[PDB]
Amino acid sequence: DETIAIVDADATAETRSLLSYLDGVRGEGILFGHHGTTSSGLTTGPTDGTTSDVKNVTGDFPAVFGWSTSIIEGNQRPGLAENTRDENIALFADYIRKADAIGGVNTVGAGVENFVTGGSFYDDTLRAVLPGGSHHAELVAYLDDIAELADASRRDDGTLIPIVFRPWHENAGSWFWWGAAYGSPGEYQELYRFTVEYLRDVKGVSNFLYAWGPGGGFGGNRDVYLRTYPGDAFVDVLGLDTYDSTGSDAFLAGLVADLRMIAEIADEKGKVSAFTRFGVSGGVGTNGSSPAQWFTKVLAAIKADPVASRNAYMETGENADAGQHFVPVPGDALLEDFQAYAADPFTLFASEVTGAFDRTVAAAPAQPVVHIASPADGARVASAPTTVRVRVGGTDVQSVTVEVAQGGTVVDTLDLAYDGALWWTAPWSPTYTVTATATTAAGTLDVTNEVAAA
Repeated sequence: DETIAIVDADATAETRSLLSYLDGVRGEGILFGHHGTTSSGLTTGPTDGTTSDVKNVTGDFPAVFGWSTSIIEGNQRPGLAENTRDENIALFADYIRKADAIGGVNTVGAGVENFVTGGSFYDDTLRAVLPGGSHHAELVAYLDDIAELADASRRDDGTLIPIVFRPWHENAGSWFWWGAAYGSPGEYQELYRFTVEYLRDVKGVSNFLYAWGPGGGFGGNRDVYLRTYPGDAFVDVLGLDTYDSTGSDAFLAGLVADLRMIAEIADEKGKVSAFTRFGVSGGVGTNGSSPAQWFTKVLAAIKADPVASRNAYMETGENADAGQHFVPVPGDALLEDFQAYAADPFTLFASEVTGAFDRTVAAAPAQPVVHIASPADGARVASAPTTVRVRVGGTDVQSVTVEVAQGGTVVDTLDLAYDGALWWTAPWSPTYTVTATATTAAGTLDVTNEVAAA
């Protein structure tokens, strides 16, 4: 008789099971993950989603199979540039099915590449993809494709395969902070929240768990770590991304402090924490480094701490080529150490994953939430009128009013109108604090955004 807080209160049985399993493993063993593990290999030859350098070097597949949404764009195998998005999606789904059949857990991340030059969201492109933005439609279409992938990731018997989905994280560099998100955390929060709401509430995705990791190297400082946190109603798995090539005592101490911190925050929230990304900076190949016994040193530091060890998985990077790869292969100096890392009883691989999906676990009722999607907290409004959008979720809503104040004086009062799909809205012609008050079946909910007018 188990009940858990899960972002999608309507998630499938297997999905709720997975979230329970990931919490339960914390401190008992840590699942080893590898990105594109059956799609890019140095020892596999041509890939088909059934073989892996990890299997060849350790004797087992990883417990976690990582993938990028980049595959849909055909910018990452098994995605092909020459393909229709629909067939890149079918391939993606096929490899996810194969991983599930192997016994692994799937994670899918959406990086922030599209938010730069060559990217399709390219316009301060964070502002651009939010509701009302010049590129909002691109975002929505990108999400539609993700919803398509979600629905296609089904076992032969039709069962949806649960996926740990990590929307909008930075792929550079060694600490992986998304500069735009730190620069405007309110806008990051609205982007993440919309992403969750569009997929869950608008598209009906029911096989996602939602991951968020803001980077790494926080010195265990919680307020820095939480700067871009989307909120308890929006995140299932709390992450941490840290690459290092020194193997130093100092680095290890810093890593342990952060791992303790995320486990502590997870525990307090009744959530799951995971070491979402780890690896040798620059990889362990030609263009990388071979810090001595780096894998077993990292693992021993984690194991030695009863709180830092409370982390569900740790995923390392893609094995692209000799110059850039993150799992050692024959010829690499770190091969033996990685094998030892893999043989350690604390690290879990595919054949050690059991009871992940067949648990009986009910969802706690969704928590009522109110947030102002536009203008986002800390944003700057450009034109008048601008549209105020408020999302009230998880309860029935009778009305929403907005009070606009400046200094401490109310300057405007707005009665919002439900748009029939997602938001309560009203025009606003500025101008500094924007407070939404929703009258609902769960009581009166409010939230305040602080914004600037041009």
